[PDB]
Amino acid sequence: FNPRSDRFHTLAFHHVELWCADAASAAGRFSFGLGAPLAARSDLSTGNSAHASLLLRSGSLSFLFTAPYAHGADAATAALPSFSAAAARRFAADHGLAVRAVALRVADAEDAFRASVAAGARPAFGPVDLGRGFRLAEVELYGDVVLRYVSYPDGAAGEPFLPGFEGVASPGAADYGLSRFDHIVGNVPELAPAAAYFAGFTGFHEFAEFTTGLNSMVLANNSENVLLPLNEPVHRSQIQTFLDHHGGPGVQHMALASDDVLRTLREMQARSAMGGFEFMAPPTSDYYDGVRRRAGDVLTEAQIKECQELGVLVDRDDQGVLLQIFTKPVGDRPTLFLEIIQRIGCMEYQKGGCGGFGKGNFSQ
Amino acid sequence: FNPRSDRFHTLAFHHVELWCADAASAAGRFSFGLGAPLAARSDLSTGNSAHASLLLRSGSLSFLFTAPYAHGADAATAALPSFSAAAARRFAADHGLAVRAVALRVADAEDAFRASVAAGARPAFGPVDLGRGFRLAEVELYGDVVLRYVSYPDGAAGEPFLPGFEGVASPGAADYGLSRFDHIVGNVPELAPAAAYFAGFTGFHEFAEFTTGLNSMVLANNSENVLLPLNEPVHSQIQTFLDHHGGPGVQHMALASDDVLRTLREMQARSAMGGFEFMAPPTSDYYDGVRRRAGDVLTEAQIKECQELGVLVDRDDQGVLLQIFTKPVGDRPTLFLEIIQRIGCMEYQKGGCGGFGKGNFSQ
Ligand SMILES: Cc1cccc(C)c1-n1c(=O)c2cc(C(=O)C3=C(O)CCCC3=O)ccc2n(C)c1=O
Ligand SMILES: Cc1cccc(C)c1-n1c(=O)c2cc(C(=O)C3=C(O)CCCC3=O)ccc2n(C)c1=O
Ligand SMILES: [Co+2]
Ligand SMILES: [Co+2]
Repeated sequence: FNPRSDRFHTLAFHHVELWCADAASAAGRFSFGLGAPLAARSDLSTGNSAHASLLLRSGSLSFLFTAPYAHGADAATAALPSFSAAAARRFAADHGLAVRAVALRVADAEDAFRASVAAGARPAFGPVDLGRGFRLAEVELYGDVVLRYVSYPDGAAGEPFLPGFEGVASPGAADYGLSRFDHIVGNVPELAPAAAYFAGFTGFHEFAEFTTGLNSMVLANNSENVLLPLNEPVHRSQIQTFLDHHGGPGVQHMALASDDVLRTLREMQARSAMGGFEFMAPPTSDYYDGVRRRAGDVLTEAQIKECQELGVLVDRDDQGVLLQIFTKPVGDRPTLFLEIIQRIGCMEYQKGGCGGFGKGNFSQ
Repeated sequence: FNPRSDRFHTLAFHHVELWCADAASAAGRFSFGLGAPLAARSDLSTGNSAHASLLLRSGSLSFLFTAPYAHGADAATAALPSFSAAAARRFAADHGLAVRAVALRVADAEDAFRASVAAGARPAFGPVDLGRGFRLAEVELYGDVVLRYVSYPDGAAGEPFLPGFEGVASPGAADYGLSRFDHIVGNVPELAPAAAYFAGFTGFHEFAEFTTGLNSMVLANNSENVLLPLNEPVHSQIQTFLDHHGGPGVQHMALASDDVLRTLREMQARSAMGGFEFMAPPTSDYYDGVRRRAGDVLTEAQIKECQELGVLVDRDDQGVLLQIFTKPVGDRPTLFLEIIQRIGCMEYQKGGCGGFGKGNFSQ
């Protein structure tokens, strides 16, 4: 059942912004670890004396890393009008490396902002004109994470990012096959008030529910190409550990999709030792006898063999299979981690959520 | 002239520690950018809930990256007893990614501390025993940068780093040939008072002085294997550092390799995908000058490779310096790196062989 109850036209994921201690360090390591070359910048070298922002890109995946300058800063040169230097300094201290903004492209950032706050959204940054048709607004998502709306005409899709961001070419830099954001998951202490608030102001509909040490709900836009789950603890748990160390609600993981995840993972795992991302240790060997039974009709024996070699997990639902693997936490604290995935099947384009989210795997 | 006036036995550089709000990002990028595999850690996984510390090593070169935990942090579990979460949070807000500690191995950290403050050093952390014979002490160097003394018996050497740190094996991880710290440079608004204070409490002796716009003074220990220069601006690149850093601090660290061109080939191969960028190569007429000045030391092939990589060549009395500088290593136009090789002065190699690049201010 899809009621298509979006209160505003929600087109797709646009970017994720991490407010960093040092944007050069975080973007540099993520570039190497993910195979996502630098694609745009706004900083002192482009006339922005308020914040340093670096935009990494792989396929349609856009990661924005932003840090505040401390001295000589003219707040009027910020390419992101919502930026506040003291808020970013506090944010990095409160959390370590952490997602500040989940950004969706909407038909009209002002219309989405107005509809959101009328339906209970706590305003974060009222809509502004970024220039030549670009609009931006923010509302509170959970904790100190904001849901950012950006809008611009389709004819502007050739531009690097947002006004004020200069493009950066990547001639001698190829990617590792990461193609798109699939889902972004938040942890909250109480799912029911947080889901009621968030689904309430967006009109996003329940896509999936898993109850089980967590209770989870997946919220989706009309087309279900925007997937934004929320988790709560039950009652020591993985969700509570996050909340304690993080200091509040926050983004727990971002799932990044590839059309060939085994090839992507071989490249990422070659980088782990020297400063890329380490991955969770592979399951016991009997896990993959299970994979042969549950998915041996759609995965070849060789593919399952590669899955075992690289440690990837396999789950399946009705007519779809999910390959997934998780990184260890990507900052200092046991909080944020990444999920790298491939979805197989549900070609009806591919229907969102094909293969589910890995519920079958929590018996590791 | 070397008066060998050290107030305490100063053995060698031991490590440099950067304070950060995010150690994992900085140590991650430095690891593949410089080719320094992770070699030790102290954090939640080792029983330390106060700070997360990552130790990168390449040869004798050791970089420590430390960030405070924010919630449920028990300061009493810190592996670094001088660590203070409140001071580290202030440090990151004030400076961004920046050097906090320049650490020297001394014969006895307690004696080095006592003799220093007796000679005017502003104390920063009184000497403490870390166990297994390790002692640690800190005095103020300039601004918020401390000079850290560490001492331990030579039968300890095989310990990963300091007590409380757990080794990281990094299975088949390879370095890019960086082998040791050559010198570490601080910027200050006024050279004469800063040097009077610093040379005063250490007994380090003046090794060289230069005028560019900057005035500089190199201080050295007795053996001259520890080189700690200071710059002031001329009333500028130095003032831009002070403005954006918020005060005095470490401007650059020079990292030596026994084969800098091979090292730089590996570092520059990492630039496009998140490694460090380097200052652009000088124009071809500069390298005609290198041929005139250094054709008795470098081959034509080396000079052509220097040009390809952008490395600068300078020379003093019977020594040659090969050096190249990175762009700033973080967001702010503050800290940067110098990658070098020294050629000649084999009498081991005499410290400071070939100078610091005073010639290279014309290119
Ligand atoms: C990575 C890790 C570290 C330490 C402890 C644990 C449980 C895990 N961990 C996961 O966090 C995990 C998450 C999902 C999944 O991504 C999904 C949530 O289950 C709720 C719905 C939406 C979201 O997409 C699936 C499988 C998982 N598995 C199997 C796993 O082991
Ligand atoms: C890298 C960069 C960026 C923007 C502006 C400039 C001047 C530079 N820059 C340097 O900072 C630089 C520093 C030294 C040198 O390392 C040395 C100082 O000259 C004083 C003595 C101790 C110290 O070790 C030598 C050559 C240099 N050159 C050639 C150079 O261009
Ligand atoms: Co997931
Ligand atoms: Co130098």
